[PDB]
Amino acid sequence: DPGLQPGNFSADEAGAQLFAQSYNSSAEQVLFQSVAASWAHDTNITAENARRQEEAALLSQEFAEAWGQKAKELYEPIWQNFTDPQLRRIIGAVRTLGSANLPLAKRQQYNALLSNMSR
Ligand SMILES: *[C@@H]1O[C@H](CO[C@@H]2O[C@@H](C)[C@@H](O)[C@@H](O)[C@@H]2O)[C@@H](O[C@@H]2O[C@H](CO)[C@@H](O[C@@H]3O[C@H](CO)[C@@H](O)[C@H](O)[C@@H]3O)[C@H](O)[C@H]2NC(C)=O)[C@H](O)[C@H]1NC(C)=O
Ligand SMILES: *[C@@H]1O[C@H](CO)[C@@H](O[C@@H]2O[C@H](CO)[C@@H](O[C@@H]3O[C@H](CO)[C@@H](O)[C@H](O)[C@@H]3O)[C@H](O)[C@H]2NC(C)=O)[C@H](O)[C@H]1NC(C)=O
Ligand SMILES: *[C@@H]1O[C@H](CO)[C@@H](O)[C@H](O)[C@H]1NC(C)=O
Repeated sequence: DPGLQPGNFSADEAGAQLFAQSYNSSAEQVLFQSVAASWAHDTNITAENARRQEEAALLSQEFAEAWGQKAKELYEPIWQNFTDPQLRRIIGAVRTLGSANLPLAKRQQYNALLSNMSR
């Protein structure tokens, strides 16, 4: 999907600015979809809505993971100097991939551990 997949970009301050500018164009839509599905679940508890809620949650997680991986591979060495506070905060927020840095087996074990503790 073009929306969930970032395009080619440049590893410079101007490239970072274009990265942040393009970040809205997909993040707005993805977050609106996910949070709207969650709101529909929380207002109409019917058994249909939970499937949409979980599908949108997975979609948002994958979008964030892909964008964060691209931002990492493009700006990790140059994550210090930007001469722009707002773009620095944006890049720091996107770069933090979190639990996606684990391999497949370890990521599955981690998600299973969280779910099992909750249960
Ligand atoms: C997450 O939880 C499941 C379910 O078991 C529950 O959690 C355990 C940690 C204990 O507190 C249980 O009392 C509780 O019911 C765990 O699966 C359990 O482990 C065994 C050995 O793995 C399961 O047999 C197989 O295990 C794997 C998947 O784990 C697959 O090959 C099979 O699908 C099959 O489930 C066993 O079925 C299951 N026990 C019960 C009573 O259902 C699971 O291991 C755990 N995951 C992690 C990462 O801790
Ligand atoms: C953050 O990203 C969003 C998405 O690109 C940017 O906001 C968007 O801004 C445009 C106008 O600049 C909005 O268009 C307007 O939308 C509605 C359509 O019903 C209506 O008010 C007008 O007819 C007009 O077309 C647009 O809605 C809006 N958001 C989205 C999600 O499309 C915003 O500029 C970005 N902020 C940054 C980069 O700082
Ligand atoms: C990004 O660059 C790679 C370089 O291999 C290319 O394959 C890919 O098509 C590019 N993506 C876009 C969306 O242009």
